[PDB]
Amino acid sequence: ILPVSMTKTSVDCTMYICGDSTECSNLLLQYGSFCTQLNRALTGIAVEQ
Amino acid sequence: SNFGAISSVLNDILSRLCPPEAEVQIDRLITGRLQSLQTYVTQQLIRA
Amino acid sequence: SNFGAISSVLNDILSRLCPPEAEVQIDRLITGRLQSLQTYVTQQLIRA
Amino acid sequence: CALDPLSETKCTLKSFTVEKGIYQTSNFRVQPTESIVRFPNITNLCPFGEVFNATRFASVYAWNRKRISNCVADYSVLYNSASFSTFKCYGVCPTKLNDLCFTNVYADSFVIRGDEVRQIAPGQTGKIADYNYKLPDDFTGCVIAWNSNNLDSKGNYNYLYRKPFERDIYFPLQSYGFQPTNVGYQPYRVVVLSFELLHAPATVCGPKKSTNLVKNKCVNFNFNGLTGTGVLTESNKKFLPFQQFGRDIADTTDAVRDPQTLEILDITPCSFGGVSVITPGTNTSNQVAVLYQDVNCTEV
Amino acid sequence: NDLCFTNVYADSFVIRGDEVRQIAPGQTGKIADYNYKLPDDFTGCVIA
Amino acid sequence: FNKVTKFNGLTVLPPLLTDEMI
Amino acid sequence: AYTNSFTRGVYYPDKVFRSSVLHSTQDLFLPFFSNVTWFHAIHDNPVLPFNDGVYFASTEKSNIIRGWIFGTTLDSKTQSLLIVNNATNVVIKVCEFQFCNDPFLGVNCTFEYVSFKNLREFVFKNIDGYFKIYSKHTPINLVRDLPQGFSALEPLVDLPIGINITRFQTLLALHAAYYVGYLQPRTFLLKYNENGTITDAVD
Repeated sequence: ILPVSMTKTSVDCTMYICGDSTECSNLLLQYGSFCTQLNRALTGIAVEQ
Repeated sequence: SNFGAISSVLNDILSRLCPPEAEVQIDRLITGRLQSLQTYVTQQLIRA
Repeated sequence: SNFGAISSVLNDILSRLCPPEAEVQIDRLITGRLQSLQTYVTQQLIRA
Repeated sequence: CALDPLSETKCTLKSFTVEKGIYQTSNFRVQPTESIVRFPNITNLCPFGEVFNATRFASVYAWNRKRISNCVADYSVLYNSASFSTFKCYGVCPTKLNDLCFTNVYADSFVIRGDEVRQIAPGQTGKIADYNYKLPDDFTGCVIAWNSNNLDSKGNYNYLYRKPFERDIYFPLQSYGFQPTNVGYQPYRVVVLSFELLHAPATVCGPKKSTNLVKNKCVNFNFNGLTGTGVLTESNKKFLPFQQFGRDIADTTDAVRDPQTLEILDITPCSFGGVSVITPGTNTSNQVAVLYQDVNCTEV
Repeated sequence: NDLCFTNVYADSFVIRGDEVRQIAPGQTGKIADYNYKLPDDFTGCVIA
Repeated sequence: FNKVTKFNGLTVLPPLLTDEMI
Repeated sequence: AYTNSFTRGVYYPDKVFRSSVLHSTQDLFLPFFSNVTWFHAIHDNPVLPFNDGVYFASTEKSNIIRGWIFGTTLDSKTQSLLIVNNATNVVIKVCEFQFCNDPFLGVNCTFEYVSFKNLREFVFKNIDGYFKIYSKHTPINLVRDLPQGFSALEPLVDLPIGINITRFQTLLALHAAYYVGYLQPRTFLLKYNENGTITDAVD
C-alpha cells in the first residue's frame, strides 16, 4: 500500500485572518504579499497532487 | 486563540473599540493568525 | 537573547517588575522564544 | 480590477499578459441585504442620575457600589455632559456604549483629592490603588471624574482615606483638608462604571431601537451587541432554557436565541466560494470562463 | 530643523482649558464630536 | 475503498481524476 | 460517614449551546470518584465549611430537606445568604440574620428574590461576587449510595450578591439523607451529544 496524493486544499487567508472585516483587511494589506505567497504555495501543493 | 488581544472574536474588538485602540488589538489577531497559516502551509509543503 | 525585553533572564523581570509592565516584558521573551522553537522544529522537519 | 474576470485575473497575477490556465482570483461573497438589530423588549431608563446627581458620595476607603440592571442606558447623557473633568474608558470606546449591551453594570462612587484621579485606572500602583480602591489590569469600564470644590469643601474632615474591587474597613485612616481656597488639592468626585460582558442574557443595553426580524435571506445583524452577517433561519437546535448562544469548533457563534421572542435562530454565512477564471492565453483570446467553486449554479 | 514639508497649516482658536483634553488624534467630547478634532493619523504639533 | 475513511476560508478542491477514472 | 461520588456533580459550565463535540474546560468541579461526606435527617444539620464551592445532594422520599444558609460568622455582624423552599416558591434573602444555634423550618437586607426514590443534586459556587446555583433531579432505586450512571446539572439561579462565604448549613422541616462534596479547580473534557446535552465527562 502506497500513498499517491493527499486532500487538495485552498485557504483564503484574507477570510481566515479577517473573517470579512474590512477594518482588518485594510491592516492585513500592510503585511504585503504574505497572503498571496501562502495561496501560491498551497496552489503548488494542490496542482502537484 | 487571543494571541494577547482582549478577545479572540474580531467582531468583539470592532463592536467594543474604535480605531486608535481597535487597530492595536486587531494587529495581535493578524500576527497570530498569519503565524498560524505560515505554520500550516510550511508543514503542508513538507508533507507534500 | 533579550528580544527587546529589559533582560533575557525571566526571573529578572519577575523579581524587578510587577504585572502591568512585567507581562509586556515577558511577552517579548515569549514571542522571540516561540519563534526560536518554530525555527528549530521547521529545520528539524526539513532535516528529517 | 473589477471591470471583468480577466481584469481581476490580471490584477491577481500583477500582470497585463495572462498565460493559458485556471487562476483562483477572488472569493465571491453575497453582501448583506439589510441590517437587523435586536435587543430585549425593555424600556426602564437606567438610574445613573441616582449615582451621578447624589447629594454626598462616600469616602474612598469605604466606596459605594450600585448594581445597574434590567434597564436602557443612554450613555450619551453622561458622555455629552460638560460636568466631567475626565471620562477615560478601557476595553470599550465611549462612542460604542449606546451600540452595546451588558449583563449588569456596577457603578462604584467615592471622593478623592484631585491629585489622586490618576490612580483610578487599570492595575495602577499608589496609596489609593492598594489601600483604598483598585481597578483590574483587564478592567472593562469607564472612569468618570470631576472637581467638587463647590460642594465637598468646608477642611471637610467628613471625607477620608487609608486587591481589585476590595473594601477594607492603630489604623492609617486619615481625613482630607478640603477647603474652598485649595487645583489638585480640591475634592474630586469619581464614578467608575464596570461592564459585565458574560454570555448570560443582557439587561443593560443602549437606546438603539430594534428592527423587525428577517429569515432565509442574507442580512447583517446585531443581537444584544453580538454583531455579525449571515442567513438567519429557524432551527431544530434544542437549546436548554438557560442557553443563549450556540458555537462551532472555530469558537464563533452559529446560533442565537432572539431576545424579543425566545425562538432559536441558526446563523450561517451568506453564499460564498472561490472564483477561478479559466482563460486561454491573452495572446490567443480575451474571452474567459468562470468557475464558482463548490456552489450550485442556482446560487450565482 | 533637519526636515521639510510641502505646506504647513496653523489652525488657531480659543477654548476653555478643560477642553485641551479633546485636542489630540482621535480624542472625543462636545468640541471634537462637532466642530474641531484631529484625525487618528495626524502629523503635527498641538501648542497651547 | 471501504477500509479508508471550515466556513473560515478553508476549502477542499476535487482531484482532477475521479475515482471512476483512476 | 462517607459515600463515593463516582461521576456526580458535572454541570453546564457556561450558557452556550454545544453539540456533537468534546469540549475541554477549567472550572470548580466535584472530582470524579471523590469520597463525599454523608448525613441523615435524624438526631441533623451542622455548620459545614463551604471551601471554594459545594456539591450538595439529598436521597429523598419526604421533602424534609428544604433550605440552606451561607456566610462567614452567621451572627448579624455581616450579611448571610438564606435560601428556603416555602412549599410554593424558592425564596432568597441576604439579610444580616441572627439565626438559632440549631435552625429549622417550623412546620439590613441588600437583596431579595423569589421563583429512597428522589435524588436532588445541587452545585453552589461563589465566584467574582456571583452566587451560582445548578441542579438536577433524577429517579433512583439505590438507597444507600450515589447512582453510578451519569447526568449533568443545569443552572437554576445566578445572584450578584458580592458576599464572602466560608461556611454553610442546610435546613430541615421540624415541629431522608444528604451528601456534601467540595468543588476543586479541575480541567474536564465534556461530551456534548447531538441533543446538545453533556452525556459523559473525563476528570
